[PDB]
Amino acid sequence: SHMRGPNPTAASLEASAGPFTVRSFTVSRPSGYGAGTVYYPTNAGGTVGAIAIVPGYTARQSSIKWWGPRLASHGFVVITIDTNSTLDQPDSRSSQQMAALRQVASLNGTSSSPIYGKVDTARMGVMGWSMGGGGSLISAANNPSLKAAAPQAPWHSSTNFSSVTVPTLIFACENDSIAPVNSSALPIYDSMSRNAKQFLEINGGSHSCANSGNSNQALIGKKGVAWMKRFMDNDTRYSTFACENPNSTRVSDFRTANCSL
Repeated sequence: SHMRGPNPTAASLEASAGPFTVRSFTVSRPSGYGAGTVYYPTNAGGTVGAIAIVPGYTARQSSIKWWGPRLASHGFVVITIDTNSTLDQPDSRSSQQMAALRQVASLNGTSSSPIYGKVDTARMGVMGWSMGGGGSLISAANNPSLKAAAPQAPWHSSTNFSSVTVPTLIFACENDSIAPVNSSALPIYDSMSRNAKQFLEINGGSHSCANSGNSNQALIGKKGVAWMKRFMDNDTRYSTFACENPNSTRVSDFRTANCSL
């Protein structure tokens, strides 16, 4: 286990900001992806894990940026990327997501970089929106040593992610008409039999229901932070919040499996 920070509460995880000061920078020379912004804790008190976040088709860091400080303020290094092309497909997005985790591990060794020695490069996670969510699930299938995945409103050309052993939380948006839940997020969820998994559907949500500026940053943030802390840090203080079925009119559907209390 890698327990950092105080015992969480629902209200503290629903807050905009965790207990650590977040600083960030723009990656000078991106290696294998378009552009990156690294968010990191100054305060942590030990090495933190790293999470790479990828947007959807046509989209940029703006769509996913709110996760940077939301996670980093709880004890993570977060890299948000722009892809080489805004029109990159999920497999390319997965390659670039893993290239961003690689460059974070490089900057962990770069005496100049503000994140030298801050990363347990053995503790990494993947997130992303739509085709960047499908790319997160491809990253998890290809790299089972990843500790967690938390894609939002995912889309891929195949819904069969049966090889995934990585603890996977899928944020779904009930009224998604871009990647509908019944043909995308739910079949993807249903395919995984080998892992801790969870499915959280946002009541009334459009395809952007987990993007920067959304009307559920309390609940969605609580669940992303809790899932990453539980599985990236093996922090069982977070089992209650990671496995909980939220009592919320904001949630239209909840499913979970292999999520031990």
